[PDB]
Amino acid sequence: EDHLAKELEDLNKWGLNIFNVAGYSHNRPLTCIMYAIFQERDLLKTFRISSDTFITYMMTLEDHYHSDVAYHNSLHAADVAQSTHVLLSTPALDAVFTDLEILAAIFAAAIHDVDHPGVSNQFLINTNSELALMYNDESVLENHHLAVGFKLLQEEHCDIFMNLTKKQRQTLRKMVIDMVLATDMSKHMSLLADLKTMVETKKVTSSGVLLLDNYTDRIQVLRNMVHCADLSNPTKSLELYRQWTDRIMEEFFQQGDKERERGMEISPMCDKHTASVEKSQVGFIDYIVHPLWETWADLVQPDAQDILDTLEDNRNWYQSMIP
Ligand SMILES: CCOC(=O)c1c(C)nn(-c2ccccc2Cl)c1C
Ligand SMILES: [Mg+2]
Ligand SMILES: [Zn+2]
Repeated sequence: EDHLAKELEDLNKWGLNIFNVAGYSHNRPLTCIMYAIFQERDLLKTFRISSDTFITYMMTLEDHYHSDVAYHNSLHAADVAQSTHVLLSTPALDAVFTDLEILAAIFAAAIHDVDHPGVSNQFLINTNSELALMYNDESVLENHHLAVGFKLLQEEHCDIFMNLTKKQRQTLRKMVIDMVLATDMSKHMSLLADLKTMVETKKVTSSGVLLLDNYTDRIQVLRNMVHCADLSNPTKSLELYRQWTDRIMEEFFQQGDKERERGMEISPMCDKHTASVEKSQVGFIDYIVHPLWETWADLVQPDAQDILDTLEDNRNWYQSMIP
C-alpha cells in the first residue's frame, strides 16, 4: 500500500527499515529496493536496460534466495544492496566511480548471497557437499553465488546487460566477481590490512574528495565497501540490529543442530546450549566490525562518524545485557 511509498523516502538514508518495505511489497524486498535504486540513480536510462526485463530478472533472482533460511534470504540482499547504494553516495567518494562501477557494486550486493543454503563454507567442506567438491574447498559459497547470478543472465528475457558493449560487460563481470569473492570472511583479515595501507597513503583533493589512481585503487575501495555493507548490521539503529542478530543466531543454531545430528564436532558460536547471543555480538563488534568501520571511517572521515557512534552505543547495550 502507500505505507511503502512513505518508507522509500528514506532510500538514500542509513535509517531505511528494510523489514518495513518487505512487509509492504508482497514479501519481495530485493526486487522493490533494486528497482527503487536504479530509478534513483538513472541506471535504467544510462545503460538502456528495459524496465520489464529488469523486474523479471530481479524476481527470478529473489526466488533463488531460499525463503526458509533465517538470515541469508532475499531480505539481506536487499539490505546490502541499499546500504551499498548509501555508502556509494558518501561525500568523500563524490564522482570518483564511473556509472559502470556503481552498477557493478549494487548489482554485486544484490547477487552476493544468491542460493545460500544456510550453512557455512566450513560445514559444506567437512560434509563433502557437491559444492565443496565442485569448487575445491576455496570460497565455495561465494563462487557459487557468482555462478548462479551470472547463469540467470544467459537468457534473452533476463539479460539486463544486453546493451553494454563487449568491453563494458567484461569490465563489469571482472569487478562483480572480485566484489563477491571479497565477501568471504576467510579473506577478512587480509582485506582490512590492505584497507589500512590505503588509508596510510590516502590523497584527497581541495574539496575533501579521494583521488584514486587506476582500477587497482577503485576496485579496492569497492571490495571493502561491499564488505562493509555485508557487515553493516551493528551500525544500524538498535531496533533493526537486534532483529538481524535474532535471524543470524537462528541460522547458526540450526547449523549447530545439523552438525549434532551427523555426529560432527559442534562449534562454539553455533551451539544453542552454551552460546550467549549477547557475548556473540560484543566479540563480533570488538574484533571484526569496529576495526573494519574504524578504518573505513578514517578513509572517508568525517562522513562515517555518525555510524561509528551508533556502533559503540549498540555495542554497549549488548554488553549491559550480559550479567
Ligand atoms: C547481525 C549480527 O552478526 C553476526 O553476529 C554475524 C556473525 C558472528 N557472523 N556473520 C556472518 C555470517 C555469514 C557471512 C558473513 C558474516 Cl559476518 C554475522 C552476520
Ligand atoms: Mg556471503
Ligand atoms: Zn551477505
